[PDB]
Amino acid sequence: MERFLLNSTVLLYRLSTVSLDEVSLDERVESSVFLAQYEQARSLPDHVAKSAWSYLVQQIKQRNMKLGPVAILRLIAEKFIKNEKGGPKIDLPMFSEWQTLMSRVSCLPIIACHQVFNPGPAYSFRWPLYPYHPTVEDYITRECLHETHQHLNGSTSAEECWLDALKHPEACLRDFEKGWASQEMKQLCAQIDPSLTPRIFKDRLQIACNIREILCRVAQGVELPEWIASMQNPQQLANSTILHNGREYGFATVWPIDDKYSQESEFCWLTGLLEKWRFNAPEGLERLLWIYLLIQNQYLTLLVQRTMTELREETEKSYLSRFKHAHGAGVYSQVRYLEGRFAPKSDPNKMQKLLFSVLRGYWEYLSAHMSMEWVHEKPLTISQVLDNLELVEPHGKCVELALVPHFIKRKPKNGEAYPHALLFKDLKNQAAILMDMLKSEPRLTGWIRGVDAAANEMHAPPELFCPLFRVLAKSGIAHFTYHVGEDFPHLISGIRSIDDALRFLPLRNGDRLGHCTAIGITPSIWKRSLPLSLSMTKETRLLDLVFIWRELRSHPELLRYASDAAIEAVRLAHKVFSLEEEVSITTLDQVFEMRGLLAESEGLSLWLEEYERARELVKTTGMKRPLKLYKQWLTSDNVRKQRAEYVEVALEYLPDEAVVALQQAVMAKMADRNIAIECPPTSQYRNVSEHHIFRWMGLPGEAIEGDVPMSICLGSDDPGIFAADLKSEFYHLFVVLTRKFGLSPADALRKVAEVNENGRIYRFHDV
Amino acid sequence: MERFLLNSTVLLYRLSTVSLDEVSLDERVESSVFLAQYEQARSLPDHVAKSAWSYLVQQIKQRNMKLGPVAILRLIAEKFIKNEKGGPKIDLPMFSEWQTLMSRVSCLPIIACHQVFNPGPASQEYSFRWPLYPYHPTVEDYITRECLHETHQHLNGSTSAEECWLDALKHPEACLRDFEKGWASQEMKQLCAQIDPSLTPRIFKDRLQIACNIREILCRVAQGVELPEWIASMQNPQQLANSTILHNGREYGFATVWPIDDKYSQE
Amino acid sequence: KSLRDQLVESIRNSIARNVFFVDGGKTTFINSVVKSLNVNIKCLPTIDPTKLPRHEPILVTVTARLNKMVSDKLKGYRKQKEQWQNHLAQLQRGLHLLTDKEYKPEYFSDALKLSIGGQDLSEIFEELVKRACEILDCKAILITFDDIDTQFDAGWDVLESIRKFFNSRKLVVVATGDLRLYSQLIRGKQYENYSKTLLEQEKESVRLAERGYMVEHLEQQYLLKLFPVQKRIQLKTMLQLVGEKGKAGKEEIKVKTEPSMQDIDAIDVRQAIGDAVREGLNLREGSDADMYVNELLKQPVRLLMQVLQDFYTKKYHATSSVPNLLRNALYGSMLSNIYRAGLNYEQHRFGMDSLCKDIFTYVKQDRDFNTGFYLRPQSESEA
Ligand SMILES: [Zn+2]
Repeated sequence: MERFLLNSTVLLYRLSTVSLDEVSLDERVESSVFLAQYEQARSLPDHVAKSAWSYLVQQIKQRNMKLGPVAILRLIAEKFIKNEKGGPKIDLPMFSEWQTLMSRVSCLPIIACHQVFNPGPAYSFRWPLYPYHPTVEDYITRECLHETHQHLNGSTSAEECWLDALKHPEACLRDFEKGWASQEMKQLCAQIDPSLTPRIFKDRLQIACNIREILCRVAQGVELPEWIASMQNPQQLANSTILHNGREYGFATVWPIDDKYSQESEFCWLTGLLEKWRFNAPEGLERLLWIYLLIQNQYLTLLVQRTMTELREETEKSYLSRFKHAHGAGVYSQVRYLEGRFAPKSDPNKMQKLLFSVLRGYWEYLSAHMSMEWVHEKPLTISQVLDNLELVEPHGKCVELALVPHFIKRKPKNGEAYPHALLFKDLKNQAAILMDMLKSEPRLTGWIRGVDAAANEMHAPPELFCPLFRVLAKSGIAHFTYHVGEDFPHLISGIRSIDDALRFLPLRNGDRLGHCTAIGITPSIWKRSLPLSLSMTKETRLLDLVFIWRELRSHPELLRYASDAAIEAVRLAHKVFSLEEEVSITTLDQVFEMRGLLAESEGLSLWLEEYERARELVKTTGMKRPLKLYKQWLTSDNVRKQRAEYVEVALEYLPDEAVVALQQAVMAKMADRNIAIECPPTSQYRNVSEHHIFRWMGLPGEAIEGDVPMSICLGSDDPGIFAADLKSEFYHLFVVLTRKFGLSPADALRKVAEVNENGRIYRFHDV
Repeated sequence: MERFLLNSTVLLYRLSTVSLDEVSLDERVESSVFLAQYEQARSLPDHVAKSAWSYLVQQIKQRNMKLGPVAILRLIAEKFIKNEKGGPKIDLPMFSEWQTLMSRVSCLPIIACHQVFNPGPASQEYSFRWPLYPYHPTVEDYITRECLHETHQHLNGSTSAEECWLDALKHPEACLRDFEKGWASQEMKQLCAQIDPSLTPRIFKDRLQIACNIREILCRVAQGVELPEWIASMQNPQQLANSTILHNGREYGFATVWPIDDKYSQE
Repeated sequence: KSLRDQLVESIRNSIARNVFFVDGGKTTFINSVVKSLNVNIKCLPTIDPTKLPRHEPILVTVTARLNKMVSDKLKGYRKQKEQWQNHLAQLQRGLHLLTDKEYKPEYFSDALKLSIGGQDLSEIFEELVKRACEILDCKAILITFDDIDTQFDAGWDVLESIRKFFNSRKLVVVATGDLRLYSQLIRGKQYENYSKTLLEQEKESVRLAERGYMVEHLEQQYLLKLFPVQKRIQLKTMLQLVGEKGKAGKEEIKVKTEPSMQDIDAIDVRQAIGDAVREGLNLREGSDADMYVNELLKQPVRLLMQVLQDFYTKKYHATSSVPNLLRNALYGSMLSNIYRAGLNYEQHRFGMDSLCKDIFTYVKQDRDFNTGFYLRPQSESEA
């Protein structure tokens, strides 16, 4: 229940709205809490919430605290955290629950409270917290982890991004409003806070700044400046300054530390404040603290559920931070092999600026641990940086970096020569930029190891990138990655996506795909709240039908379905192409196998070979009809219209058995090609134990008879949590396996290991 | 997805607040629909939503209809209700779906929709009988032989809610009385906030008056009666929260004449 | 008032270029005519071009007012509404045309989206006009235009609005001001069509004069079609509103010199002016004072009204010298004339001495020198 008291838009509204001298408001809480829980955890049965709140206030009164974040945090800390071996640690049985909470709130305040009311033996703040297990710790020490999927918030944890916003408030504003016009975030904002708007966005931000300033003043216990007396209504804190009596008083005050916005600064400040409030608190300041913490929470939730702010990450500070976190608190790096994922910039200058930032951060990180002749002690150009770095050797004390550019796929625009033409323009621009840096400085190839195509999948199908990946490979890009199976209209659609990616992308042995959630989710737990019919694009429908037939051709027990799919595909092809003659599904496949070809090859230096890859096709005499059909499909306005058109599909169009057969065929292809899957933890799953990761890893009662091992690797990317970590999710997996599956800790450690070593084995890093 | 367009507090708020000649609401309607579906059906994976709305609008445009409850009922009825043997029925496979709907929407408008644009043979004078049903000869024979046996009827007195709607319309003042005497109750406060955060008894009564006025006006037009003048002044929906309308110094009542004595009879 | 009467009647008799013009206050008369217009034709709130932000198209201003009144008749009591926004959006979409500093290549596909062929803003605007005339059930519309004396460069823009957007059978126009200023405007524009290099190369009398001839020819052929002769209204001047020496008097005006002036003590106009001049000039009732006041009533309406509205104002103020009051009126009325004449500008340095040099100079630019001391008002220069 506690989480609602710290994360509630309605609570924020009521607190901010009511004056600072109101008092005797605990009803506003109990009511607002029942609301917020109704919205968020709707499923609670109308009495459990009552009882939980009642028991909470029961505890509060019994322990003689005032309803407030002091008491709440004390409860949370005593309930979750302990002092154990080294620094406070968290209970193994309660870990999943801690994560469920971190999905809603920030650890740092709880951490400070635990230090205050239960300090360990006479610490440096470190996020995230962890449980303990000796065997797992020994494993991590002996082998360290290997980060393979970190691209959620740039690559950083959000709690720092909030501090970053307070550092550059105006900038986060800019980013907000630029996008506020975009519909999507309008819906997101309404869904989170209906009456959010950039106006109150600014208000809340500047208010939070005010609160932190004032509460810091009192934390230093400084003679409580007079203007607090005038300060009577929280909205008075919506301005950069306040008017006491004719004079306008700002809020800035002197803080011991230089990085005024440092997480450590905040740690020390809250620690002191809580210490001073160990026994009681002024209700006004305490209301300031609720409002501060709440604003933090909702802003953070918005951020996670989500350009200039990222550009502000273009200094060798954020990346150095990333690297210091990746390294543990010990002399040896906690992780072994890091993947550094970065968004490409359309400007060569921005590109090189980012690259130099990353490289300098890495060099400084390594220097902070090793002593050696650095040639250029103060390098200034990527050349000098590489000159420094090449002297580095793979001992394993520090992290080993592998860098990858993102490819973001945008929805096709209203008018263009062929689908995604403009997006392809942009991507070729970025790629030309990249290859030309490679030319200028060939040494980077030891560092730019692979290129990944990410973002929401429906905006573009993979084949748009096969020529891109091919030209990049010839440029010298080892490794390639492409997000798949994550989001889709129909599970069959995701499976089709994955397999086409397989059969089209220039992927070599050991390459890694990404999410592939389509081959992870069962049909059983894939429909749990969905409508009985699903609208989806006509073109994708046709591709799915073709794919189904292709796969189920050989399966005797689904031949009915195969013949069907052939027939419906034929009909759909006639309508979409508005065909006049007869078309065979054979011909349709001949058409659709061509989708890896560049549009502007011959039907519309390094790019030559692919320019002419249409030449052998056109040379092929019997392919006439496929070529013309492919051309129409690309260009014909009518065809593109029907492609955009939508159609319903039966929820249960294919039996779960047919779906599983398709999935297992796909896994067969995957193992054949020795291609791995970065599986991080993340919608439909009520509990993590339902996670398909387990289905692959072979859990009795979860793995399916026709399943094959798919070389899965670890990914520290959980969309809806704060201060997530690769170690954190290693703990997650271990604990869930041990407890919900009763496997011995040695077994569970082995099981998470094999994934960990998959990561290393298929590491993109130079050898 | 249709259901939301007929059940959405945000949609009601927007429509009621906005003016009568603004026109071109589709974007606002779309936004309200997505906010609503988010409120009720959380688990929808957020893209099926666009798919469904797009498919709906494709239907509307292709059948040359305009976004509106009429077209909504069009789609609903064609999807659900069919004429077979005796009166219209619900198809067996979609029955469960139908209850999922009726949990949130009233059937009677849909039933009128089906009768009007897809009446059965012009031989069975259909008398409104709720609710609608599917057909199975086996079940029907069993019912005829054994009849049914009712043991648990204690929810809304013993009647269905749609009747209570007309009852309040007959007795709106007393319905307001019951609402208010209980609105002080926190439980009622919680429920009201949960469903319509900004309900309050004031807007309760206001919506009641608005609905009565709309009913009278639309009965006039259904009889095709000369569209009384004060409609010209009628420019904002809120104006129907009053029992009357002020056109130019003169206050006009919304009441009209009815063929049936019980202007509140479901028939 | 009869002027506006005949104007209204005429343009009413104009619907069964299409531009009427009023030479000259001009704004007062135009507002009068507009109100008189309130045989179904619809008027627009007059556009004051000199009171518009420096970058719009006159046409966008027109379209903004058009949107307003059209929606207004539309907000009043529909299948016409969507059709109207159709043309509105088409025009806006093709609105960049007049604007852009260049031609953008990607606009070709827009130019190929679909009765003359192209994105003619003239035809788009005329379709708009058709829709509006249908909607508002008026035979046509008038477009009304203010003097560009405060900014005579903008009116050029109005004229291009005319020729690219106002060649309609459903729009009449009504402009006002001095065609003199329109003339230098259009001529100046014309020279702007010359190539400079040519101008600074081929620069002596023969072709300079022939170029002036061709440019003035085009000026004439241009403004002439721009303002058809039949459609200008002369508007009767104040002195021709009144008897020159009493052998006239078409609609005497009559003015009120005091605050009370209960519609019968209003002291004529001519007689009040004669008093002001005579006993403000110590001038007797001879004809020279008469001829003075006639050449005082020949002045611009605002000038004379101000100088006759201040003199009696201060006269009553003092009543609780006439020659000093009236001199104060002349000073505040004509300071620019006197100031540009090189004449004494400072007021505290009046004395007598200033007068001698002042008039001695005055005669120097008035030439004369034979009766310049007469200070008689008969210079070809109105100052
Ligand atoms: Zn990902």
